[PDB]
This record gives sequence, structure tokens and C-alpha cells, in this order.
Amino acid sequence: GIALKNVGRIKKHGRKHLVSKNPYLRLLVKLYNFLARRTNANFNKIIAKRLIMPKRYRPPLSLSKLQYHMANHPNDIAVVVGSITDDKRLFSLKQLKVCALRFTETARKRIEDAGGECLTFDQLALKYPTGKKCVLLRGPTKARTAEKHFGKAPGKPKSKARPYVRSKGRKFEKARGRRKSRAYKK
Amino acid sequence: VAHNNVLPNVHLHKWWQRHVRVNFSKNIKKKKRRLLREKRRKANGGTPIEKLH
Amino acid sequence: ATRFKKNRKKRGHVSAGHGRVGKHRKHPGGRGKAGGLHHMRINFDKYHPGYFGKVGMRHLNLLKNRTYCPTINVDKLWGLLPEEKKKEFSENKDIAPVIDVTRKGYFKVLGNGKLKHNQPIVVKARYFSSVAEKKIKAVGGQCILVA
Amino acid sequence: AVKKVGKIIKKRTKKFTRFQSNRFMRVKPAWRKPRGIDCRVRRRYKGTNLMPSIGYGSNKKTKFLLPNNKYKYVVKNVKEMEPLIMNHTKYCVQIAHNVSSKKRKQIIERAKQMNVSVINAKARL
Amino acid sequence: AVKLGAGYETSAESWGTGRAVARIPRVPGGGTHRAGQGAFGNMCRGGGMFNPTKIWRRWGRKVNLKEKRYAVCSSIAASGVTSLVLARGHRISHLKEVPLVVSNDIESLSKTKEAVNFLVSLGLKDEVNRLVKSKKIRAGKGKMRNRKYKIRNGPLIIYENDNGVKKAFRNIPGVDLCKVTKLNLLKLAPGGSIGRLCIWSESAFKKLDVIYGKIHEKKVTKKNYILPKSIVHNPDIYRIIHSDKVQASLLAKKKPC
Amino acid sequence: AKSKNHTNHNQNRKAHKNGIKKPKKHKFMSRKGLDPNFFRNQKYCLKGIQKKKKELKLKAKQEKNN
RNA sequence: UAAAGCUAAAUAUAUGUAGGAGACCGAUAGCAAACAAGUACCGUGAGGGAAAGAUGAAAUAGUACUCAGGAAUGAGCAAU
RNA sequence: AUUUUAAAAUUAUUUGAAUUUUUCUUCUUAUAAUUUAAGUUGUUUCUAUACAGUACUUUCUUAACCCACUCGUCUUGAAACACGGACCAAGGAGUCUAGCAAAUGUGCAAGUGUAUAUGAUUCUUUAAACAUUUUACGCAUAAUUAAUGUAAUAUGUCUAUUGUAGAUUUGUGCCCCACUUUGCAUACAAUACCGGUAAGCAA
RNA sequence: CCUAUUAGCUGGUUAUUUUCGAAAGAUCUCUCAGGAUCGCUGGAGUUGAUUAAUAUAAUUUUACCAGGUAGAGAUAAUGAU
RNA sequence: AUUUCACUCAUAUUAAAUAAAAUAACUCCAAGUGGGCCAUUUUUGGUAAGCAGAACUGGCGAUGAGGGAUGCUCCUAACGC
RNA sequence: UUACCGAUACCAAGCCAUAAAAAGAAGAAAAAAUUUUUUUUUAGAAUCUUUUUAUGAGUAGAAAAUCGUGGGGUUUGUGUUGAAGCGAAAUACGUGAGUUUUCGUGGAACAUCUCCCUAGUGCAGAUCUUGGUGGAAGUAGCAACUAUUCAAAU
RNA sequence: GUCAUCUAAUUAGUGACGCGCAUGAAUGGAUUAACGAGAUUCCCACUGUCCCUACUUGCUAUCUAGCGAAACCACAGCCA
Repeated sequence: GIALKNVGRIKKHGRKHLVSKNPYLRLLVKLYNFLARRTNANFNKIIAKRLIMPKRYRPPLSLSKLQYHMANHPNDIAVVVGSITDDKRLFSLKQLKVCALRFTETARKRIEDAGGECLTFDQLALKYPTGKKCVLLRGPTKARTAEKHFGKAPGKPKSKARPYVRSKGRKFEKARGRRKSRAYKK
Repeated sequence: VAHNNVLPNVHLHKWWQRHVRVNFSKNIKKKKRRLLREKRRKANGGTPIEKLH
Repeated sequence: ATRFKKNRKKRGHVSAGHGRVGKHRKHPGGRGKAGGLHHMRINFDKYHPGYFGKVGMRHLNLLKNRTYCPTINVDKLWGLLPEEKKKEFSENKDIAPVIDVTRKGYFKVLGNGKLKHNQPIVVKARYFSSVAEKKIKAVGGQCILVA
Repeated sequence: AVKKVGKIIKKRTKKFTRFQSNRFMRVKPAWRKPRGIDCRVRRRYKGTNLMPSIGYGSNKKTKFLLPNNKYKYVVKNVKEMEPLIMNHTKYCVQIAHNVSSKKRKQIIERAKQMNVSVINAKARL
Repeated sequence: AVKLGAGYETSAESWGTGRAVARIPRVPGGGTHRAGQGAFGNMCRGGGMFNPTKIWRRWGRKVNLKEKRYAVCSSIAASGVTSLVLARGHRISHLKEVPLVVSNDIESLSKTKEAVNFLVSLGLKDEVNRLVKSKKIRAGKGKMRNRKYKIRNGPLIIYENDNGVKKAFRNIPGVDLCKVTKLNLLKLAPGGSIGRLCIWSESAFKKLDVIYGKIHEKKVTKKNYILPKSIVHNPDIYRIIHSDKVQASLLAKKKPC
Repeated sequence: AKSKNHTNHNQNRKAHKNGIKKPKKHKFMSRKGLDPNFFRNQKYCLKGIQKKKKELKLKAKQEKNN
């Protein structure tokens, strides 16, 4: 008998393997696991970790946010482990070198028309195997509507969680506990 | 009820097993309607079955 | 699907994962939304705050078509039209685009976002927001009311 | 008790039997984990029907091979024996039960000229 | 589905307070074996299954159109690579190239004899032999359900115009036809397997560019459909690894415990 | 019938199973209900600072970018 | 433009009849009933309601002959 | 198959030194070998000069030493003087549909799903596949108010609010490090702006 | 026949190995054989750490606080005596 | 008070010690549980109780093994072969 | 005061699994005969391979990986020189559910572990359902109605 | 309950007494010949009810030939 925590076995949390059985993504994961092991590059380690993540942690990054994040250094290349989506609110693009998992058709067309280029992660591993001049970016991992229902329960004081309701008219979840005139408010 | 779910709303408090129906014949009925209108355009023979609206 | 079900993995475990003590009985708390305000009140108040009571006045028969109006913000007006024509209207300063958002399916133009500086644009819509009109004529454009 | 035959250690023989299968006919001897509440065997009372556990697992260097230090491979015709042409030293062959007498003879002669040993060589003859 | 009221068409009575019998319902009366026997209940003989099968089971599935088109495109791509056609089970060791296309008179040929002869001349005699000697009566009681034989799947002839192809290549066991404008994923990937021997006619091969976007024409091109792009640009990850730019990038090999 | 009215047995070890969690102690705290006429004037202070900084930044950017 | 009237199609069909099918059940299952089944049988009555399929390719091969037995049967050097 | 190497120790020669002054004194100079390094090797017998036995392997049956209460269950507590179980076979219990969410996989992405339906040399299979003349509908893209309604920096700038940490990137001291540069996600706050309510004014 | 009515109650609830592993407190409840809710638990995932150091600690040390239980008293008060 | 510039306050042993401290933190979904009981020490009601009610910690429960002849809770000690 | 005996605890060593870690996407070694032969091997599957360290109770409950059954696609197979099933078994494999073989019986079908789909999919219990069969046991019992006997026939 | 009576002996019976837990008038009060498979006490007769059991008859049991169940059953069956 020995008095250890968790009986002496180190416990890790989070993903350990790719779940997607996409052969191309499996090949990419193999390549970047090898790259992360054989080079010291935290760049490659981060990319190898992010290729493994669920969909909700590879959110899209719009063109406007891409070109805003890459404003100050214009000759670098931006690498996103999500998808790049178009932004109709953006009036003009400018000469972006972007590596990404996937591009929507509109975003790809706009980037090539602006004269930049779209890169896959195998091309990124070919040309910048260490990540020189490569800026790691990610989209908003907490903007999705599911997070709007998370956190403190709707009903706890000063809670911002969205409740689960069929509809959102005046007669749905809006009388008692949501205004001072009916018992209390939140 | 339990946990953070939408408050349930299902209107199945009557004898619904008697009123459920499944359309196994959607495309079969498609073919039947197609055949019927084909035959009634061959019957009048040249004059369209469509009327001007 | 049936061979992936969790009950299959409790096949020889007596209680089927439902407790040796509490058991799996039928409606031990009531049926549907029974106990709200009495014995499910913590659940109702913790997850569905404003559930009980009524607020507001009745609208007897609604006819949603009367008040239906989809909205668009000013920052998407330029993206409404194609890229090449956007470039044309940008390069040429003597011409402006006239966009009838009602044709695209929008009835009201809202004022969120930024329009391009010194780029005139004429917008036709059934309804306009105050700030939407302010931005449109701040960039040298015009709002036209249609119906 | 463990038995050793060269490098082969079998950590236990006399395979585990189901609790009370000795004194109940409806209880077959095939092992079942006693779920129970006051179950003696489940509680690991002394002197009764010990349960299998992973600790009995055999060394994985010698885990699956037969008393001839060869892995068994079951074949149904002559075409399934091609891979053994370059595995003849570490695999032995066994003819499937439902193979007729001609296919049996053919398999035996092909295995002999491949010098691959056969386990059930004298069956149906 | 089972009959709606099956097992429950008797008189319910569980007269079970002190009879020294289990409290299950029993059929009434006397004078016959059935009287007093356990009535409906999943554990009783003639009692009714636990959850009687209903006809409103989810029989079908709605599949995204884009995903279906992706699957068809990928099946065609897979049929184009030799190792996949070999791995699926076709004996193609003797045909010259795997995206195999023949002249348009394959569509005009009309006799099963000359169809089999053309198959042999293309180098597919072993495949034809596999097809003809795969015919055999299946195991299980599917054969008391009008499912007697079980065949292997042979080449899929893809044509543009039916001038005799269908009525020349049908009746060859395991051979399936398909018009190029109605490509079916069920035929293209039988059983979900990857890479089916496809024999294209010249015109059917040429029409693929038209169908999938190149050289568009009005009533043939799939409207507003864009061929799926890949996550990677070139999947030769070992070639990229062996490229000198990243070989110079790698650190020295280290040692284990 | 009669039952155990109350006990705190096992409650401490339940509490220590997932530890006695500490408050996070964030660097900044909301000033919502705190000292009006001081935090409003702090808002004015910060606005003045930002405007004075930003006009220098605009001047420098304009004169370096023509 | 009420207090009179007619009107085909698109619609429904746990009934009857007749076709065709199935990732259905395979004789304690599937309809209650694969069979002489709503039959036998029970109840004054309204009603209740089963069990029960398989020799063999061929009985147009269903056991001939002998012995022992009152016979049923049995045995055979006899026989399909 | 590029650490059972190197070193360490020992032996035999060898260079110098030191010292407890020497037949195991120590420190290196070089070479050669060894193992005390760098997890067991050798010899001789037997099995046996057999083809399955009286041996060896194995199953079973019997003893013997030590141990061993009847399972399932409710229960704080069952071997219980708690209940169920004479035996055996076969049958026998978290499923199906609707609806919601989370998780994860997949496609597409400010969109997405082509609903009912239509067409079409497909009409064993096929009741499936295939297709849809450049504002059908759902959900999403905007909130808020009982509500008339109103509706997100704001044209000084295609710019993209402000801080504190922070991934990545850039330099100077292709691989450690302190300052530089950039500042993702996110957290904590600050600011604006939208709807409602107060308050002040109110043509 | 409606009807397989309902049951907070009793009985039963079907392969193996491996890994993690409780509660019998609490709040509300026509509540006391029940339920919801918190706590305890598993699974999933991210951010971190991976730099013998920071975060951190059912531990101490140093410094500084708060207490009226044991004891003590009855001549300090009160109440006894 | 905030903001910007300065200057610089141990770190090469870490602004006290020790630390299989990151086996962390956080989020999501969800199970079972919500009759407890026992021992030491404290303690209320009761003549008392294997009685009833509480506090701390450890247990039994959920757990076998060695010892206490025997024994759910005592002592040693917790369990792959 | 000594010695001794005495655990599933402790120590050293081996092996299994769990967790974590270090690391990884190509060349001849030996032996036996007689320079020439012969015998073995001569590896490279990333949820993989090699090595290392620590660790291992468990009800309720949760998860993973495995093992089976009916049926369906795909693949590639076994059957009258005897399939399925069944009885007894095995120098058999597995830790284990099981798997695989042998002999007998049987007389016509059967698998697919290549991958996948599907469900009416796994029994010791429910005074469970239906059927069959026990010990009880050659036992309780074959007891109201006074009563039978001789001889013959068949 | 107290007093009589009944007995050798009376928590029984009957006759009285009555501040009656809590009697009482068609909720009928009191009393009554005749009647009762109604409840109760005593007496004579009578007797195996008993002292105190014994002997005896039939039908079973018992053994045999024949026929032949069932209930109950976790496993079983010596004690301190």
C-alpha cells in the first residue's frame, strides 16, 4: 500500500488521437506529428495539436479578421487550422498568403483575385517546415451559440445565459423571475 | 423534468398511433400522376392539357 | 445503431444502470411539467426564469404578413453587388450604384457597420433607419423610399 | 501452478470455472463474472473459485504459439497456404474441420513440400 | 411489422391474489389447454413481442445532395487508380490501363457472345471467370426469402447511348450497366467498397467534363456545382519529408531509453 | 417514520475531494456600484489621456505616411 | 350578396377480392389457426377457444419367409 | 546493423611524478589483451543410438494436508429462524416514434437544407438512383419593447473601440537564454452604440 | 370492450476483460418509502504545465489578529448558600 | 487615481521551510445517491439500553488478506500473477 | 533478555495490464559440414515498433477494448471422398467471454475475422411462460351399502 | 358491592338493599299463564364424565398378489 494521488498514474486531459477517419487529414496529422517530434518547433507542436481538435475548436476565420490580424506584417503568411470564410462586409482585400485547412469558394476566389495565394498544410510543411514568417491564427472559439447557453444558469443573479425556449415572444419565459413586477427579476 | 432542457411540449396525449401515416408511395404516386397526364395528353392528341392562366 | 446502445454494455448487470436502491420506476416525479412551482420549482426557476405568469396585451388575430419586414445593414450593401461591378463603381466617381434591396428581399435598411468613404451609393428600400440614412448620405449617397 | 516448457510459461492451467457450476446443472462451467451482492467469489473469500484477472496474462513474446514454438494458421484449401512459403519456421498449419478428403490430401502434400508442419495431419484417413 | 394486435386478442385476467401462481394475466374459461395459461406479455408463449415492430420506423435517410455528389465524384476518382481496383477484388492484372476507355462501338455491339469476347480481348478473362464461378446458393434462410444466389460484382459498363450495350452485357453474371448521366453511387461503390472496375465508352468518358463543369452546356452540366477540393495539395508526405528543405530543418536523431 | 434529522459526517471529506477551491482573484474588478463622482471623473481622465495620445499618433502617422 | 339545389378531378381506405414484392417470422416464432381452425372442447348464456408440420429418391420399395408364442410381440441361417 | 560503446577494474610491458615507502601504493604515457565492466556461461552425463511403453506431455478419477456456510435480493447489517428457487430445455425485459439539447464525425458556409412537386430512351432490381429556365418555406444572418414601434462606433477612415496578460512571428545578444517586434484564442475590465425604463429638457 | 388504464410500491432485468469510482449531507417540496436542486462520480474537451518553478497545499515557520470552552473564583459583579 | 517615460528591487538556491506540486485550472453532458451504521474522543435526553439525538476524525457500507478460537466495524495491513 | 514463527503488507527479481516517458517513416550475423556448400534468421504495420519507470481493492454508477447470435451488402471460400447440428474429447490457443481442431453420429447445406450495415442479439432466478421429468414411492391408499360357498361350462 | 339463602367450602345461582360510572316508561316501563333444538343455577334419577382403567366385536391399519397418486422439495438433515 502506498498513499499516492490517483494511485500514481499521471492523468492527461483532452484528445490523444485524431478521431476523423479522413485519409488526407490522417496523412497530414502523421506529417505534422513527425515534424513536431523531429524539429524543436513549438510552431509545429501547436499545429499538430490543433489538427486533432474537434470542429468547435477549429472555427472559421473570416477574410476581414484575417486581413486585420495580418495588417502590421504584410509579407508574412497566416496559418489557420480552421476554414477561411468570406466576409461580404469587407470592401477590399489585399495580397494575403494564407495556409488553411479549407477555403470556401468565395474566399478562395477573392484571395486569388486580390493576388494572394491559398496554401494547404502539406505545402506549408514543404516551404516553411519550421514556421519562419508564419503567424498562427484562430477564429473565435467561443462565439458560437452553444456557449451562449453555458456558464451560470439562466436564473442565477446577473446571468447572461440564453435559455432554451421554443420561441421568443412576449409570452415565452418572460413574466415571473424576469421582471420586478412578477415576484423578482433574474 | 431535469437538467437544462427546453420545457417539453409534445402533443401526443391522445391516441396518436391511429393517426400516424407514412408515405411509402410518394414516388409511386409520382409515376402514376405522370402516366395519367401523359395518357390524357395522348388522348386529346396535339392540343395541350395546360390551360392559359 | 442498436448494437452501439449503452444498454447492451450493461447486459449482465442486474439493475441496467438504474440503481440497486432507487430503481427505475415509472414517473416517480410526475408526468411532463407536473411539479413546477411545487417540487420541480428549483429546476423551473434555475433554468427557465420567467416561465410562469403573463405579460402584455393580446393581439387577437395576427396576420404576420402585415408586419413582416426583413432587414439589412449598410455594411452589406456593397457586397450585394458583384465584385467586378464594385471595382467599376469604385474606380469611376461620376457613377453610383442604385440598389433596390426590396428586390433582393429586404424591406428595411439598418445602420450597422461602415460604408466606404467618398463612395456614393443610392439605396431604394421601403423603410430606413435614421442612422442608416445618416451614413448613406454621409458617404454622398441617397435614400429613396419605395413601396 | 505455473508450467514451464523451455521459454514458454503458462502462468496457470486448469481454466477458470463458473461459481456453483459444479452443483447446478443449469449453470454451465463457462466463466461469468459473479455480479452478486453477498457473493463470496466476488468478494474474494478464501478457498473458493478465484476469478480471472489480467495478471495471469502470458508473456507476449510467447503468447500465441503452440508447444512446437509455432503459431497456428488454419487453412481451407491449397491457396491459403502460399504465405507460409516464407514463414515455414514460425507458422504451423492446421486444416479446417470442414475440408474434404481430397483437399486434405492435397493440403498435406503441399505443406510437406513446403516443409510446413501440420497439426491434424492424420484426420479422415 | 408484426400484426398490430398480435398476442393481445384474448380476455385479460390476472386473477392473482392468493392462487399460489404468478400474477401474469391468464386466459379465462375451461375445457381446453389454453384456459388458465399465461396471456399476453413478452415472456409468455403466444404473448406478444416486447416492442412490436411498427411500420413508422425510420426506414429511409435524407442525404445531403452535396455529400452524395461528393461520394459519386470520389468513387469515380477511386475507380481511376489501379491499386484500388486491384484491392477491391477485380482481376485486372492484364488490362493495359485502369481508367479504361473503349471506342464508341461498344455501345453498338449487341450480342452477349461478342460482349464476352470483347471482355476477354481487353484482358479480363480472369475477371469473367471469377464472375461465372462465384455463382452459388447462399447460407442462411435468406434463400427461403427469394434471395437464393449470391454473385460477385464485375465490371461496370458506363455508356452514353444505349444502342445494344444494355441488352448485350446484361446476362453476363456480375456485370452492371449505367448511363453516364445517371451515375449511381450504389453501383459505383458496391457495399461501400472503394474502386470499381469501370469500362467507359469514349463518349461517356468525354461527357464527364461536361457533366462536372468543364465545357458547360445547358442541360448536361450539374448546375452551380463545384468539384470538391482537397485538404492537401499533394499527399506524398514522405516525399515532402525527404525534400531537402525540411531535411535540413530536422534535428539530429535521438536515442531511446 | 423517524429518520436522521441531520449530520455533517463525510461532508468535510466530500469538500476536500475536489479541494477547497479558492477564488480566482482577477486583476480588475467591475466598478459598477462603486464611488460615483470618482469613477465618472476617472472616465473623464482616461478619455483625456486617450485623446491626447491618439492625436499624437495621428499626427505622427500622417507625417510619416504623407 | 345568407336564409333553395346539383357538380368530375386531385384525397382516404386495420374491409372484401386479385396481383406483386420484402435487410420480416421460420412450427413455444409468424395470424388464434402451415394440419379436418374459429376446429375439438368449455359455459344456461353473452362468450371463451386450443393442441397438432418433417419416413424415404422411390412405398408403382411400408416389411415377404422361417422359428417361438393364445396373441401381442420377439429372433433369425430370412428380407426392402 | 553505427554506445555490451566510452569509461571502470585487472594483467603484461611502458613515461614521468607523488607518497602513506610498495610483491594488491596511488596518479597517467602509450600499446596489447582480458572481465571484476557491458543482466549465465561451460563441461559431462541422461533422455537415446526411440518412434510412443511401465518413460515424457495432457486429461480424467481417486485420495491426502490446509482452506471452503446458499445463491439471487431488499437492507446499516444475510449462511440466516428474512423472501424466491424440486429439476431440465426453449422463450423471457431500456426498445420504437416524435421533439430538444450536448458531444463527436461529415458537407457546405453568411449561408444552408431543394419541401411538396415536377422531368426523364431508368421503369426485374427502380418504392432507388439521377435532375431542377438567372425572390416557395424553415433555421440562421439583429436586438429590444405590453405596445404604436425603434434598431447597433460613423465619414473623420478599405478602416476594422481601449487596456492588462497571452499563442505565433521579427531583430540583437540554424540549435539555450534577457531585451525588441507582432498581439490569435481567451480571461479580466474600460469604453462607445442599439432597444426598454428612470431623471433632466421638451414645438 | 375502453385497456397493455394508473402505481411515489414489490419482484425480475441476459457475454468477458480493463480503467475510473460514489452517496446515505444540504435547500425547497400536501414533503417524510418520492422528486427537483447542490454536493460527491464518470466521460468528453480546451487552456496550461512539461523550464526540480510558478500556479498550488486538510503541513509547518515567521509576523499580526479574533475568541470566553476547559480551568479558576465565590472576599470581582449577579444568582445561590 | 490613471497614463507615459525614467532609475531599480534576491533570482548564478528560487524575497521562510517542505512538497511523485501541472495527477493543474476551466467548460460541457450526464449517472448513481439523497433509509445509513460503527469505533475513539466530546456530548444532550433517559434509571438504563446492542436506547434516542448531535460534534471531530477514521472506518463499515463498497473490502478481501494475517491476527483477535468464533465475529460487517478491534489490531496489523488494504488486494495484478 | 534473547532466539524463533508468523500476511494478499515490506524488499530483490521475473511476467501481465494501465498510465506516463525516451525514441523511431536499411545493413549480414552465427553455426555445421567440405576456399564450397547447408541451416536459421536478414525487422520497419504511427491507436505501430523498441526500450524505461511507476502503478493495480471496489458496490451503486460510468467508459473503453474485446467475444458471440439472426439477417444484408462487399470480398473469398467449405460441402456426397459428408454441411449444419449434436455426444465425448484435445500434449491446442486465449486471462476471459470464447475460438480452433479430433473421434463418433448425422445426411444437406454452411461460412466469411476483408471491410461495413442491421436487429425481435447473449439468462439461474421474475410464487416468470410453455413443455418435459424427478425424489416423495411401489408409498398414502383401493374401508358406506351384514356375505359368501361348492361344482361345472367357456 | 352489602346482607340473607344455597355448599364442608360459592368471583356462580336466587331473594333483598339502592346517591343507579351510565335504569326508566310505545328507544316502550313493570308483570305475566302457555310456548322454546334460546341463556342460566340447583335437586332427584342415572350412569366409565371421573377415581382408574380393563376386556371385547366390526372396519382399517399390518404382510402378500394386483393397482397406484399427491402436498412438499436452495442444498440438506446428530448434538453442546
